[PDB]
Amino acid sequence: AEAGITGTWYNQLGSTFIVTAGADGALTGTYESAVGNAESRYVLTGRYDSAPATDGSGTALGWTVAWKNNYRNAHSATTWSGQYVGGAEARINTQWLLTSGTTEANAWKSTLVGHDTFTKVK
Amino acid sequence: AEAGITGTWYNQLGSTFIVTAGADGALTGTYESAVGNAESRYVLTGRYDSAPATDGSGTALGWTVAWKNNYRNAHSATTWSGQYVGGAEARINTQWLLTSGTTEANAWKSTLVGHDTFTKV
Amino acid sequence: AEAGITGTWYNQLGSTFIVTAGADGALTGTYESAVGNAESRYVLTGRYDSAPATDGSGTALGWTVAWKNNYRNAHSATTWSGQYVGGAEARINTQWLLTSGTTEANAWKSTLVGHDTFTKVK
Amino acid sequence: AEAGITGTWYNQLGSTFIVTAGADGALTGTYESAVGNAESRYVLTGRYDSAPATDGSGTALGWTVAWKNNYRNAHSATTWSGQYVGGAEARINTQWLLTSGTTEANAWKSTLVGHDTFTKV
Ligand SMILES: N=C1N[C@H]2[C@H](CS[C@H]2CCCCC(=O)O)N1
Ligand SMILES: N=C1N[C@H]2[C@H](CS[C@H]2CCCCC(=O)O)N1
Ligand SMILES: N=C1N[C@H]2[C@H](CS[C@H]2CCCCC(=O)O)N1
Ligand SMILES: N=C1N[C@H]2[C@H](CS[C@H]2CCCCC(=O)O)N1
Repeated sequence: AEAGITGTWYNQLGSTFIVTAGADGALTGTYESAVGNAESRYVLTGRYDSAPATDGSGTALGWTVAWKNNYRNAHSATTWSGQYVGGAEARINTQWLLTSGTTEANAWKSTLVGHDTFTKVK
Repeated sequence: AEAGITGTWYNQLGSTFIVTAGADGALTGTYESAVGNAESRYVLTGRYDSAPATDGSGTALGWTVAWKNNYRNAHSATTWSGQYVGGAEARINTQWLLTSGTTEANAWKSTLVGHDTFTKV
Repeated sequence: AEAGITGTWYNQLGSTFIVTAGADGALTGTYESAVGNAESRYVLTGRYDSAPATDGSGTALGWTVAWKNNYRNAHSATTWSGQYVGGAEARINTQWLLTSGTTEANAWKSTLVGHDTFTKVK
Repeated sequence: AEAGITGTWYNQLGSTFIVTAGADGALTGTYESAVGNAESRYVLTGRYDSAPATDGSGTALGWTVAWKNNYRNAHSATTWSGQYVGGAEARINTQWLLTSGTTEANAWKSTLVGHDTFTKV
């Protein structure tokens, strides 16, 4: 539901996610991280299922943030993959991959994996 | 480095990725998978580092595809995270996460993980 | 601390983990899952850091379960990777990979990824 | 199928894996990594499906290495999960998770993920 996803959300680390869900399945917005080599807001883009199943199944979605803005550049990018569950306590449960640019010899250790849960603010 | 990402890429499964990289960090294009509950092309959007390091490091990037188009709807989405390495034989090395919409009872088995390598051949 | 890890633990899905930590860094025990194509107990084996850092860092560890016992065989195996944090509320936080045996053509979809948090029972 | 797992295997990085597969599902041996905060050999233990399916499916397995031995202690552990495929050129295809001990404040960046392919060459 675009109106379900659209809004301001926060995760367990204190980071902010502001997103707008479009009728064509597009997601656009900004992300502010509470941790890492990051400062201020960064641009995010993604996609979601705009015609989900009418049962109690979640809405699949995903988005990306490249950690470069006009103030800092960490030479890394993160992608979040998960689903939106709406209702009184709507949540977006995700798993993420954070890849840093490295030399070919240090590539084996270029990707971190984790999970974040977002709660929507009214 | 830079521009080199724009083009048509293919992975080991035979899927096709057509992308345009914008000067300020955006990635836009279409994806066609050779496997799965998919048929024809789907829209993709992502981001990449438009000012990478000057030592011999790769260019970090990522993108997403929601598997719904005029033909089918698989009620799932995949995100690829990796880095671009240019040179005589450029490649994009990635790891991906594919999440399907499920009921809460099946949420523990909603996400698949894999890796894909793309080249221009 | 072998005495810290050794014990009975439960995760958020209602599954049971019984383990013994050895002086040489070995982990042995049984696992009972609340979900999936599984029934009864399964054998588990793993390793942990038996000489961790003396600061507030966790103790790294990991273990594996192949889902075959004398009653059922699901032709799959799971590995849990994480760390032990002790104190009053001791927890083992993990991320896991579940791989199923498949034909080469369906290999791209052979592995699931998730996370489990275990609480120790007294 | 079966016995074929016992032996010496090498991955793309040049690391060496020496394992013994027991009739009832156990895996035991040593590992030597070519990269990282490691030197010499380390002990490994795991499990595999000792009765796989009869169609053309692979054999599921997994194993763990805590990176402490008489020489160094990196305060980390890695687990590999994958499947064994036998034939003229057998391989073990895996995805791994490497967790380092951290303070709670750094727990968000404690785990690395990757993939390794092992062959007997
Ligand atoms: N809100 C979150 N912040 C961290 C995790 C996933 S992305 C990460 C921040 C990384 C900042 C950039 C970097 O350090 O390379 N969730
Ligand atoms: N080119 C690729 N195809 C599969 C992997 C990751 S995404 C996946 C296709 C999934 C199609 C939709 C579905 O089956 O749910 N790479
Ligand atoms: N306690 C847990 N059970 C599920 C997750 C990870 S392992 C999994 C059970 C899988 C059972 C075997 C199968 O269905 O293939 N945690
Ligand atoms: N053969 C491999 N070596 C690296 C990857 C996964 S485990 C890793 C070596 C880590 C060594 C200890 C460390 O650096 O913490 N595969």
